[PDB]
Amino acid sequence: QLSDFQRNKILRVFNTFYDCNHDGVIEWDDFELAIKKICNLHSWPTDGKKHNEARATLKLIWDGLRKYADENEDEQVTKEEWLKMWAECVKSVEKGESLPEWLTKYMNFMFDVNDTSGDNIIDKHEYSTVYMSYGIPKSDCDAAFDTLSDGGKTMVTREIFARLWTEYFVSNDRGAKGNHLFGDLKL
Ligand SMILES: [Ca+2]
Ligand SMILES: [Ca+2]
Ligand SMILES: [Ca+2]
Repeated sequence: QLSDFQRNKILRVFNTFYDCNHDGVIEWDDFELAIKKICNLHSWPTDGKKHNEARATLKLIWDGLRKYADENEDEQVTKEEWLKMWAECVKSVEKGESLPEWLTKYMNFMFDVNDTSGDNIIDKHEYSTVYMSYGIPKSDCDAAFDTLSDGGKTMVTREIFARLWTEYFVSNDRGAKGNHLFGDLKL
């Protein structure tokens, strides 16, 4: 099974990042709210291009996640269904396999949502602008970002972000840089 460390990293992403309306389950409703929060954050127009593409990509993510995790087909994913699914993805990745396509889509969507300047690099102000809207404090965004970029030695490109992403969800190493991808963790 998942270690405490892995389980707790996985539950945080559930509670802090996927369950937008904080009712304790993930549903299409949570994706609709995520889109409005991003529109408000970055001032995107409703039914404009950015808005429409985000909606189309989020449907595909929700569809993948529902197919993977929604055991009882009630169109809602509970924390139990999430962890049940995650325990398999982690073993799966450990046996040389990919992470699910919906999860890779969500990783690329988030990189895009961070990199507002479109230069293929997340900078520290862009990183804190997104993560703060999820309730991550400024000091924990800056500490995470110092770790993720090696104190500015490493440019946090799409590919670097991708590798750090996989590390967050699957690593049981308390030293892995990707542990901090969603805000500084005290370990
Ligand atoms: Ca919810
Ligand atoms: Ca369900
Ligand atoms: Ca940028």
